[PDB]
Amino acid sequence: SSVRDVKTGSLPTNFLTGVYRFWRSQNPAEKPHDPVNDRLLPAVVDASDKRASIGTWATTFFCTIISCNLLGLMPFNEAPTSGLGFATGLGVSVWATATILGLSKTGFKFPFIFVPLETISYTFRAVSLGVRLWVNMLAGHTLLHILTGMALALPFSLGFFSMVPATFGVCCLLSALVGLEYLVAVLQSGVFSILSTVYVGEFNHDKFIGPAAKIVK
Amino acid sequence: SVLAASKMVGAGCATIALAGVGAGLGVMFGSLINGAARNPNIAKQLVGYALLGFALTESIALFSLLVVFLILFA
Amino acid sequence: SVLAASKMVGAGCATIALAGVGAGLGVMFGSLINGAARNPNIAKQLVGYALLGFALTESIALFSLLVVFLILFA
Amino acid sequence: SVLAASKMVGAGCATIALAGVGAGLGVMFGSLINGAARNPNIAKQLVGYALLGFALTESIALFSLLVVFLILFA
Amino acid sequence: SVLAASKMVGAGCATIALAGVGAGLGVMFGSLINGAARNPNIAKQLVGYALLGFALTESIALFSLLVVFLILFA
Amino acid sequence: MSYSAYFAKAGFQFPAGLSALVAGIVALNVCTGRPTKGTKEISNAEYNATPIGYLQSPDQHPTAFPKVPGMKDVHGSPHHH
Amino acid sequence: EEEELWLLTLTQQFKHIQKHFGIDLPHSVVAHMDPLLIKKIDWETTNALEDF
Amino acid sequence: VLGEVYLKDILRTPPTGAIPANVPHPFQTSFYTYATKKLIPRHWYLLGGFTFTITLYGILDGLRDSGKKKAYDEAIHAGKTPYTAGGH
Amino acid sequence: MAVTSFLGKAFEKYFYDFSAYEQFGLNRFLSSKGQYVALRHVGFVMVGVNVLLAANFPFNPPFPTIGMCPAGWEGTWVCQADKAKALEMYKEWKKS
Amino acid sequence: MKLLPESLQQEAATAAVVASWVLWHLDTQLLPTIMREHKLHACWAAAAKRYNEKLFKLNPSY
Amino acid sequence: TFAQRLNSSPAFSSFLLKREKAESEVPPSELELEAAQKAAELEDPEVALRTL
Amino acid sequence: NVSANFTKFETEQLLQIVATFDAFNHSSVAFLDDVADSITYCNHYLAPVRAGADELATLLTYYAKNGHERADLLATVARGFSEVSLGKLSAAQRKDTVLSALKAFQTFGFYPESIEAVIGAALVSPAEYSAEELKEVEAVKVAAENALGGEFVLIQEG
Amino acid sequence: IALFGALSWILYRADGQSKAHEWIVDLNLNVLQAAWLISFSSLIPFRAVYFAFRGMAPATASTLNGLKTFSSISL
Ligand SMILES: [Zn+2]
Repeated sequence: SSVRDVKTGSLPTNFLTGVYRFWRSQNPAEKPHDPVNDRLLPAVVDASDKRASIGTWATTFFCTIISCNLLGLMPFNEAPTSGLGFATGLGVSVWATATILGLSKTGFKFPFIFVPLETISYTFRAVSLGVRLWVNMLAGHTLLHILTGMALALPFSLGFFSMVPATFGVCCLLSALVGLEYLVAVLQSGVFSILSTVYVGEFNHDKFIGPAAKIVK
Repeated sequence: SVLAASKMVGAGCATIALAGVGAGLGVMFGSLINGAARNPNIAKQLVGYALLGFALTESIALFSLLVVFLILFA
Repeated sequence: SVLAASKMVGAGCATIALAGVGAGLGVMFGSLINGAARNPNIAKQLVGYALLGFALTESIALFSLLVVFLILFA
Repeated sequence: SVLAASKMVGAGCATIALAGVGAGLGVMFGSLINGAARNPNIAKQLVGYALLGFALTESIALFSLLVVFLILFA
Repeated sequence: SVLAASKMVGAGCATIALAGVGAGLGVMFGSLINGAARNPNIAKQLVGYALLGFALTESIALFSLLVVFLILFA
Repeated sequence: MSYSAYFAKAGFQFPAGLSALVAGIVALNVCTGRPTKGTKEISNAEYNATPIGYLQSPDQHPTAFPKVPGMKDVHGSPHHH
Repeated sequence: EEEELWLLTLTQQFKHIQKHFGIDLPHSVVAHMDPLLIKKIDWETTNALEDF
Repeated sequence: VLGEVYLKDILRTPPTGAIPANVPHPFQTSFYTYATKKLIPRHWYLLGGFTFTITLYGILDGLRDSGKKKAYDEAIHAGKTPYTAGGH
Repeated sequence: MAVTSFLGKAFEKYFYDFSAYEQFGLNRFLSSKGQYVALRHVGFVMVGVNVLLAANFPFNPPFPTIGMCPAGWEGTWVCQADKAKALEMYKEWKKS
Repeated sequence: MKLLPESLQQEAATAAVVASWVLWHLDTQLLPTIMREHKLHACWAAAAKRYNEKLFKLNPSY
Repeated sequence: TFAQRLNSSPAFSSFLLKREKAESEVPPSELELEAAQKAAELEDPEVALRTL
Repeated sequence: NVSANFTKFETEQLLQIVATFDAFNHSSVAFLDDVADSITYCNHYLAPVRAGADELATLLTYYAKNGHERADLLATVARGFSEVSLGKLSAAQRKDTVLSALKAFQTFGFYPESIEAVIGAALVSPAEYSAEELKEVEAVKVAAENALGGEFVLIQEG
Repeated sequence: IALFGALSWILYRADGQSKAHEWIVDLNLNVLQAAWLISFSSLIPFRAVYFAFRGMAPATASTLNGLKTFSSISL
């Protein structure tokens, strides 16, 4: 019942402010025809009410996927996103959120060969958004497994501290691939949330109510 | 068995298609660099277009990968 | 059986064609970036053209994928 | 056995796809050189874009490599 | 044996991928020449970018070569 | 003078609803509705008739640092089907 | 000295905020000094207008 | 003159005796207020999407279990053991 | 000695003031500090791989070996591609 | 290699529970704090001119 | 100054920023420094009374 | 209690309180001043937008029947009247809301821009109104035309 | 509770990693990840990162500009 006290200007607050304002800037509000004043203010507030919370949703998915992606790069830990059902459940949930928003715009029930083709490529967003995250989190990890297996195979057979140039090269390649995994982790969380914004923002368009009567001049 | 053996062969021939997918993706990112160097005042917008194209072209990649799973575990 | 085994091999050789489809799609999206950088005042229109071409080129992709299903489950 | 033998064949046909991945990566780095020579005052930024594209295109590479491990040890 | 024989076949099909790697590397070095001829006052910097891209594209080459060793001696 | 000592007074604190997140993940892990990853529900007559070593099966007891890959800690039941 | 308390309270409060904001100012001191501004910002957050 | 009573709850100076407790937001006070005022009317699309994925993955788990049951019954009817032997 | 305060101050003076790049005089051999960070990274990886292999070296590798063998084992459990064969040979080796 | 989980629905529900907790903690704990700290600065920056002009008009000291 | 107040903030008492200084990122301008000096001269209220 | 703690009350609560204080006649000068101060200065300026036009009309006729005139509260509560807020009302409810709001605005002589949303809500559907009510709506329209310095136009879809 | 649960989790995860099939592979993956944690401690310019994060939020990117003295002078 007692909330904690927060310091203004904290680094998590600043980072999260920048992240939220980045994801909010993905789907900006449309500039109305009229000059925005107290006459147009309830129409602007209503237009914000019709818009989905894509800033909050994209910030949620970005934080929850960059955390699970950077979990795989911590020692003794694995990424939850490297599991299939987790990452693909996030992707199918984003596609279902965009679909449910678009169905709520059109009246809650679902709409020659063009209709099957575009429906297949739309339904493939459900697979694609989660699977492109899951196999990317499986990517550097399974390559890392096999490569550190051979990196173990060299000094297990040539001696513990002998032939250091060959194992030096293989460990340099291993270090470069864990750094690439860091880049791919941050970048896959970013790509997921960029795509969530462009998928949900397809159905984020409602018409401005505006003034139905004015006093001109 | 002949079936699981041909499943491995068909999986390799299935994931052949990632070559042209990666080639088109590299062409698109090179044109992203060229467009950002030609006119950087819209470069952020261009990056958005690039990522848009990236996701769409990687759909083809997952299409090929789907076929690999349909050969490997289906 | 020899039939289902060759079905897996023919499915992999069938989805080979997604390589050139993804390569052409990457070329088209790179030219989208180049056209948006050359003249951004019609860039939204160019994006529409790109998506038009995207859908049409992905028709070829689904053509290849149709053949995969015609080998796998037909 | 026929199974492990076809695993080797499918692994080689699987890692065929690194050709087009390396070709697109070389195209992207050549366009990095062209963009840095055209306008060097943003060249550091262009290098960042290049590395961004590099990581994304190498995702396709690891995709193909994943399939190799799925044929070799799975 | 059938296993070591298919190991040789899979090793050859594995090192097929050096073709596209060398093609992208040649494209990148040709664009290095074009960028050095267009603006030589940053040419040394461009050479550094080229070598950067070279190492990164080579990584794909060693990826393919890794698979060859995983077929030949693993 | 600053508010630095006032913020140094407050210790480490978890996020505000972390107990709900832990109690959601744990409740998803323990309310599976199915046996526990290599076990099987048996009759009570079998469970009381069976000794402790025959109930254990060697795949669910792998060796901590196995000198050969596949070493198991228990040998399971000597009775084989 | 007819309205000196209001003007000097405005000066004192904004001077303390500007001295400490973004460095070490607690949110409790902010909500104590200006409770109505915090009430209005909380109304904005409550009514899904946080990006207004 | 303007006394304290004109700025009693409107404007306060920096505290001199003790730092007060932080004023809670209504969402921090109550989960019911957050649920009825923001979580349902703004995030019911996400909630329905998570519901759809949990339902669909339960359907896929049912399909996987029915396939395992069909293979188990086909192994039992053919006089084969349904699984192969363990390593130990 | 408070258990965590002394640990914090000792780790602070190890983290900041202690530098093996300066105390061992590695500016003579190495161009940069960042080159030292890269070499120390790969050296930490190599030292970790070697001590994890030295902590238990007589074991049969789960990772696939490149046709090779450790020292003089040659045909023992350590150089057996068949793992069931390696387990049963490990029991005879352990008999001694 | 592990590909398929023991339960797809349990893992998807784990993803839903984690993302719903992150959504609640963002909307309830992080965004009110962020909006207080942001909107104090934003309201003062947006109101500096009008506030100083109105206070300059109301001030009888000059 | 602003960098001096940042140096006394809790975030520069954190472990990764114990040896860093806020003046190293953005140095204080001389108007800021002479204003800090002039404000230090005026923290005595009697001196401010006599000066004014 | 409302006069002692007027800064703590919300517009969402004060509209419900003022509706009860309007239902039976009960008012003070200090109560009206504190409710007006609380809605205008102690609450968010977009709180009448989230209110519903019937509650704002009830508060307007409360201040009109008591004769207490606050131009700042009039601007704040006038901001809540809209095509959105009147569109949320049913037609029989919108008739009473529009008539009472126009009567309060004509009593005070205050004609903001947002009165275009109220008068328009009468003139888009003039069939439900009587001839007397249409006459009083036309009188408010002429007065608001003179105060805002222009002519009232009905705007179609475009 | 945090550090006891973190050490509990690390010991539980290391025990599960050792019982795995390619256990030594996992135990050297831990070394590979701890190496990059150590290199992040060396390479990252933490003061520049702090001041770059201060520029992401508009509340800390600028000085709070509000009430001026000349408007609020009392005499
Ligand atoms: Zn692992």
